Amino acid sequence: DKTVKLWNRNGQLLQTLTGHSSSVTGVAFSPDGQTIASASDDKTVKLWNRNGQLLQTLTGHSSSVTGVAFSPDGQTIASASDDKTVKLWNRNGQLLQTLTGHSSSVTGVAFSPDGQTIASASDDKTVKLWNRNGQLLQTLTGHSSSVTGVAFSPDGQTIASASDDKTVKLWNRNGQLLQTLTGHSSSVTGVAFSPDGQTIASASDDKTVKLWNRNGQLLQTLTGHSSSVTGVAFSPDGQTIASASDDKTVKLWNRNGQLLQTLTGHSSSVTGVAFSPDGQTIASAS
Repeated sequence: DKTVKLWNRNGQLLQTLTGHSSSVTGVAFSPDGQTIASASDDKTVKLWNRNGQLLQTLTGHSSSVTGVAFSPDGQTIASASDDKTVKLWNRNGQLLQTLTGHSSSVTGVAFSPDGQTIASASDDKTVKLWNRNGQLLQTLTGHSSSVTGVAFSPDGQTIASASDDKTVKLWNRNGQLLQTLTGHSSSVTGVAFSPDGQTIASASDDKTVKLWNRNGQLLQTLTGHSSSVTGVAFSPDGQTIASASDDKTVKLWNRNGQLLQTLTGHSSSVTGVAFSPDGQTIASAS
């Protein structure tokens, strides 16, 4: 619906961020909690303040931007694009690096917890790992279809990837495949680690979030969305799970799988969700 919405944990809408000229595909909070970054099919990243207003527009990608992330220190923004690149930007919106190496669209991006490695997911079926000088360090091969999302474990030693092959895969930094999470019945659209590292959450077009242990065994299936689930996130305290869906909602769930809230207000599909660092604000992209 071309907006980002900001909500509290009780379901109350706080702000609507208007200005993108096409779909918003992803959202992230800065580590100080004051700035929100959004990615859009209009080929831009926008930076917004939590009071609801646009600060900056980062132009430069030549196709849709599919995801955005902040470094742990807040000083670098990473964006993924169908132009086959990841771009790294400073907080002035100046372009620092373009990471080239993927041979098709880049669908997601994440920073390692130490801020020194970037992971990218691509339709070329790979995850690539990079440093902040744009140098390619490793390619993770094994998915049999497009990779849709990527995340680092809190200790930084395990990478999780989501794929249209219906799996999540877990890897080390040397590119070794460690575990495959098999169980979704359609494409997996996103993956996240709990802050203690002991639960993995995955989102799927099968309309569920699944929760798994670190051996890749299914622990719970969260049912309730009425269309594809497009993203998932854990709150910083680990006590709340957020899911985004083509049913136009975000749902909030406790760790026991109980539905806590549905965030209703977007007028089209929700494509991503994020928690503020204090865990009290949720951002949704649509």
